[PDB]
Amino acid sequence: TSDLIVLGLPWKTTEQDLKEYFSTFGEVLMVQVKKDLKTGHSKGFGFVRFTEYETQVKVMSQRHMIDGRWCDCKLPNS
DNA sequence: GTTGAGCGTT
Repeated sequence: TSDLIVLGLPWKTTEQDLKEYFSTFGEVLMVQVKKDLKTGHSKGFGFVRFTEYETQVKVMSQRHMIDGRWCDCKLPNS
């Protein structure tokens, strides 16, 4: 019921990858990877919204090895 | 063709 920000994302990681990964925990409403609009190069972080809340809690309780690097899913500021 | 803590153009 709330967006989770994802930190530590590898540079090459794309939206659908993040989606693909996070889907293994449950249904994913949306996903975002923040990039420079001019180059498309990832800024290293993203966002994700889950349908179920229990799926959201689970994802925060642990770190995430995404494309070779440990990533953190935290509640965002503002 | 580069980097590595952070906080979201629509």
